[PDB]
This record gives sequence, structure tokens and C-alpha cells, in this order.
Amino acid sequence: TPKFKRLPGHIAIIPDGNRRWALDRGLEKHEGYKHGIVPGLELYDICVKIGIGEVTFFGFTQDNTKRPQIQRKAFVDACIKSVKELSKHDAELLVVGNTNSDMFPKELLAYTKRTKFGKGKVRINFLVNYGWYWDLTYAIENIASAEIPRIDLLIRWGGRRRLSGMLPVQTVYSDIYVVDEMWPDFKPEHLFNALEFYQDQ
Amino acid sequence: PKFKRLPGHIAIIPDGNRRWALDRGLEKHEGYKHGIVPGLELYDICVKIGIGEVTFFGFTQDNTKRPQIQRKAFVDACIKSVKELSKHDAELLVVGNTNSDMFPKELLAYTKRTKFGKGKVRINFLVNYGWYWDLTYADSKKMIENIASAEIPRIDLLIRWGGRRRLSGMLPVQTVYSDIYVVDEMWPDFKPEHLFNALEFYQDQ
Ligand code: DMA
Ligand code: DMA
Ligand code: DMA
Ligand code: DMA
Ligand SMILES: [Mg+2]
Ligand SMILES: [Mg+2]
Repeated sequence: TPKFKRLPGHIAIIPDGNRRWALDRGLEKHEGYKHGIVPGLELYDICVKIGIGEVTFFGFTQDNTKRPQIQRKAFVDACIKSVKELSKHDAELLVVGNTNSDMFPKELLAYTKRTKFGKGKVRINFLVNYGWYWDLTYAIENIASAEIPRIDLLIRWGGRRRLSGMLPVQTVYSDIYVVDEMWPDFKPEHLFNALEFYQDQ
Repeated sequence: PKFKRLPGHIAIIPDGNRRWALDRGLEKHEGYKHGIVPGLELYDICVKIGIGEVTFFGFTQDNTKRPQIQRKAFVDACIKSVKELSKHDAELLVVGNTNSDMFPKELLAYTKRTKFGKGKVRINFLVNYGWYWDLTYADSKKMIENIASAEIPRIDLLIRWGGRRRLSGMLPVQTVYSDIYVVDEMWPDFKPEHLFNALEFYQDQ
């Protein structure tokens, strides 16, 4: 770990590129999501080691649930597994999203109140059946995502330079770092590169 | 140059005027007058290539807290930019907090979209703008349809000069899906190739 002079208080993660990653390996589009679980756990372990206090993962949007059933079932399954795996570590977990929907996984309702697992060394938020319009209209201190603070640094995998409607209130001033590799090809150097960028701003 | 796909609506963040001035050995406030011609050049290129709508980030409410000599210069440059475009076929709209002593009175004529000449392109300017003012301006549908910037549509491509990779609270509703292109050069060092590069990037998305 570099001797950072500064870290972001709050990083947002956009774990994009799972379908492209799968197709490149000769898999079906829906098979990439299960390969995005261990990267999230590796990113959690780095954040705990270096002292990042809060991480928000973009799980899936309301628009994502319009995708074919086989893809929706796979990404929902992978999101559930991610939250459950992180609950075995020292994470204070919160899931934010539209629970008044058939598309919100019932397995994740338990985590819609921030829950401390183990030593609670990092706060981890997950956006699940999330939509920016749902978030803003829920209401500014009363937006649906009000428990999620301002983001310092947003890191997106899969090479697209856009927010895909992640938390428009919290991302107003965020520095944005884009990794061209797809999310399942996560490496520590992607996070370290983004943190060097952040402290150099 | 010829493009396969063009964005309907480009947003511009003309950042880096003070760094540009200090690099040229000038006083911090002297960069802003050198940001006007870059704006007119971009408009000219947009009219030529056929971009329908351009929104310029002029200045925020937070920017008004800068030293007076900087504020008078950047306000003056925004007014000059709007007046000049008024002479060249732009449909102009200025969005910002008019209920403030920091809203330039010379731009009150533009707070309802106005066609000049042939109205070849829709040009919007954010002046004395803040994201919080915008969203809170606002049933919950009638609210988001009634944000202060509601007459500014969704942005396809946002181009920012000065090398910072952030939105600085530009139009959070309209930038949710925008593709973002960052030019490392400061805004007064604008060249056509900066816009061409951003449009090659956009058509490849
Ligand atoms: C749930 C979700 C949207 C995951 C991000 O990857 P993706 O399914 O968008 O993959 P790709 O960007 O390759 O289509
Ligand atoms: C994990 C996640 C939600 C990524 C972005 O969603 P997307 O791939 O649907 O967005 P876009 O089409 O804007 O790239
Ligand atoms: C009105 C305004 C905020 C202009 C953008 O350039 P700047 O004055 O922020 O310059 P710099 O980024 O070099 O300080
Ligand atoms: C032209 C313009 C309003 C740019 C952003 O202003 P900034 O320099 O105030 O923003 P930041 O501090 O986010 O770089
Ligand atoms: Mg995607
Ligand atoms: Mg600046």
C-alpha cells in the first residue's frame, strides 16, 4: 500500500462490463455476473487494508430489470451472493433501492437498514433496483438515498465515461476514474491508479 | 470532418481560465476575456457540423464568492458571449438564480428562450447556477418537470476543458446518462480538434 497523503472518504464503484467479459470468454451474456462477485470482495479487502471508510456499489437499476429474464435472474443472484459474502466480513452493509417493486429481491430487504457485521471496519452501500428518478422524487435531505453521503471518487470499469444515473445528488462534485477493463478483470492496480489520481487532484 | 453519429445536445464546461492566465504570466482574472472567442469558434463549428443544442456552464453561485476582480471579469465575459451569439443566429436561453444580486441584470432579457437570426442552434448558458437551487426549484412528477433547468433537455455528450474529471454540479438531472469527454488543455487553449476528438469518442460509444 502506498503512503497515501490523502484518501477519499467515500468511493463509488460502477462494476460494468460483465456481459462483454462473458462474450469475450465464449460464455452466454448472463454468465458474467457470477465472475463479478470475487472482484467486489477483493476491492472490499483492499479498502479495509488501506483505510477507505465507505464504498457504494452500483448493483442494478430499474432499467436493468427490463433485460431478458435469464440475465435479470443471474445479476440479481450475483448481487444477493455479493451482499451475503460481505456480511461474513467486517462491513456495515446498507442496501438502497425501490422495495415497492416485484423486481426488488426479497433476500435483500433485511439489509435496507444499515447492519453492522463483525467489527464494521468499512461502510458498504449497494444500489439494488435503484433509479435516479425514484430516488429524487421519493423526497433534498429526504431523497431515497439520503443515508448515502457525498461521493469523493467514482471508479467505473468497462470503459464507459458516464454515471448511468448513479446517485445524481451524491456525484455532483465526484472525481471520475474510468478503467477500460471489464469488471470481472478487476485488479488492485485499477483501485491504486484511481487513488493516485484522486490525491493528485 | 464527417461523423457517423452526432449528439443532439452537447454540454461544455469551459474550465481552466485562471491556470491559463497564470501560465501566460497574466493576473488570475485576465484568462476570462480569452475564453470568449473559443465559445464563438465552438458555436461556429457546431452550426457547420449541425449540432442542435449546446449548453455552456457560465458560473456557479459558489464562484461568486471569488475575489471581486475575478467575478467582474467572468461575469463580463459571460455577458459578452451571450450578446455576441445574439448577433449570429442562436436561439438563446440563460438559466440561473435571478432572485440574487449576483444574477447579471444584462442577462434578464434571456431567461425565456429567444430566437435570434435563423436560430440555427439552441444555446443555453448557466449563470449564477447551483444544482441545489435547480432541483429544489421544483405531485413529484410536476416537481422534476419543474426543476429550474426544465427547459434544458437531456445532455448526450459533456465536454470539459482544464483536465478535471467531474461535473461541478452541472445539471444533475440532464447529465445522468451523458458520455463525458475531458480535454487536458485549459479552455482558452480551445482548438477545433478538441471538439472533433470528443465527437469521434461519442460516435464510438
Ligand atoms: C447489472 C449490470 C448492469 C451489470 C453491469 O454489466 P452489464 O450487464 O451492463 O454488462 P455490459 O456492460 O458488458 O453489457
Ligand atoms: C452495474 C451497473 C448498474 C452498471 C451500469 O449500468 P448499465 O450498463 O445499464 O448502464 P449504461 O447502459 O449507461 O452503460
Ligand atoms: C467562472 C469559472 C469558474 C471559470 C472556469 O475557470 P476557472 O476560473 O475555474 O479557472 P481555474 O480552473 O484555472 O481556476
Ligand atoms: C466554468 C465552470 C463553472 C467550471 C466549474 O467551476 P469550478 O472551477 O468552480 O469547479 P471545480 O472546483 O469543481 O473544479
Ligand atoms: Mg453495461
Ligand atoms: Mg476551475
